Amino acid sequence: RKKKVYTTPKKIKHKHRKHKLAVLTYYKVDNEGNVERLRRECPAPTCGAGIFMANMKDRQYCGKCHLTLK
Amino acid sequence: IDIAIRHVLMRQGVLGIKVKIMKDPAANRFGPRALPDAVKIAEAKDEDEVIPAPTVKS
RNA sequence: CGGCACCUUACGAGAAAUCAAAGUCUUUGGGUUCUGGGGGGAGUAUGGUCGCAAGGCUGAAACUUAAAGGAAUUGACGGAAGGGCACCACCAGGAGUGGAGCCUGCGGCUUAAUUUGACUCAACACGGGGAAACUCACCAGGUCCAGACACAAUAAGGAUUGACAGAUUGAGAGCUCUUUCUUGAUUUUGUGGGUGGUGGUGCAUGGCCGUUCUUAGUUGGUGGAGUGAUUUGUCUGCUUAAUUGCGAUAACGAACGAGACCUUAACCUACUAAAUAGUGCUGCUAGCAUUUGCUGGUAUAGUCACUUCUUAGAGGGACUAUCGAUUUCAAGUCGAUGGAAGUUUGAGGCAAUAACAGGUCUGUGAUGCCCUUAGACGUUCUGGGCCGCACGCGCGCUACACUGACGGAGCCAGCGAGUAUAAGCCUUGGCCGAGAGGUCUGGGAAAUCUUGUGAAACUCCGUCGUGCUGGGGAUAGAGCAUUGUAAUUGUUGCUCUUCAACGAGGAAUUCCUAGUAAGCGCAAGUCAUCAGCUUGCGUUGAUUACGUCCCUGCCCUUUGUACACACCG
Ligand SMILES: [Zn+2]
Repeated sequence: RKKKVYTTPKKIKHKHRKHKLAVLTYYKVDNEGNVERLRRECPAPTCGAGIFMANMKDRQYCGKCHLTLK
Repeated sequence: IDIAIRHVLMRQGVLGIKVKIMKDPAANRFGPRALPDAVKIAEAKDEDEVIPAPTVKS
């Protein structure tokens, strides 16, 4: 019974930020060597080896179990 | 009296129906077998012959 | 004989109304004059003729139209008549309302929204609509897809979802923005397809409800009338609550509705039983007089009896019964007698033929169509609203004092409701609190306990003493609790204080005939809290009629109609 008129601008939903081969960054391969594991995979009892923290500013986080260090 | 109302789906709208059906009172086996005002008179047993004064000993 | 006519019947005529002529007319012919060929245009134009004129007489066509019209029938309507019924009419009364404040609703006004439906009865304490949140449909803000399914796009070198720190936001919404983490083919884009709406359309509908009208009305079978649609039955009179009966009768006998029927109230010492009801005895016990008497408690073993009262199941009981009258002596009615009941025994439930532009898409996963459908009119959550106030109106409650206020003392009803791992019911009994309220136990899933819901009017005893008084509790402040996340626009209560109009209500108008009206309280509902409201129940309990058509309304008949979409024609 009233034509809904807006004032605030349209808000746009977040799009998951895409990267090319994010798997590459977590490791360094050494000739005649083995895995590096440079991103400090989570040692919590919930998630085991192979999936890593997030080297943010002053914190390191993994989305699967919510915690940050330092 | 038992009734059943249904709305049969038409493309143009709703068509409601009612069906009212009576079992015959003589066909009832559970409640009353007739109407409240149904008065059924039995027929006369008269028109017999009476003789003056005998005695019947069996 | 002539006339003006009238009454009955219809051999006969007619479409019928009707007609002794409108008969002797498809069985068509006594003589003769005049006029008409669907409705309009139009008795108009023009010409002619008569007239002082007004006009008279004669008198078209173009064009336009599918009808106009006659008689009768059913209905509808009538500012027509005649009857009937009715406390949604009156008589005689009672109680009021309408005058003050206040709760609530309507319109109006304001508003950010003050959502809206409804306006004579049949709108306005109605939507069970007593709205903090939710309801909510509104307003200012913010999320979610909870967009199924077939495709085209993208996608493993990842289609994309969840997200720690900060920023922002009302928000500790990863809603978003910097942050680069994290799961992995569920899934991201466009279309088709949808899905959902307290969105519009109740004047597109269903269903339900209200109204006609709970009035008493409605219909066919055979027969009679009429060419027929239809009519009679289905009606002058009396009677009844009543189309219900008597009675009269071209009708006879039936069906629906009414009445019958069902639920509830009254009777049952007559049956059937009841420790979840009571009583009397008997024990065990307590008080007072001592008469052996009178009042309690206890007895789920006193291993008592009984159903009078309490409960319900099988029944009986009333059918105007008997008698006087009145009347058609009929249907009935009025006075007495008995009876539990003699008003339809009381009160309700159900309730006909078709119908209404009565109300509701704001109850439904009930729907057709229009709109939207991802920045959603879906949804969710935040803050506000329905309450908002110069105003008119309605349903009501307090009251206007003394048949009364309080303060003591007496102390009697009935309908009902109730929980377990909940998310909290009724809540006793005890213990605190002036109160409201607080604490600890128990019982009851239920004639057990809440609860004898020990209610108020009322009864008795004193204070007040006609004063706006101590009748009334509006306006307003402070403090104390409960309810709920959240009480501010005071939820609600309590304590103190504040001491408003109101001194009986103009014009109008409402309800009502016996446990009725009027007072007086209690329960269930909407409920986390809130009842001045309804729905029920019970206490006390009347005045006057038991008649009428004067007002009103409706029904029926007669009547009128150019209406039938039916006078809102
Ligand atoms: Zn981890």
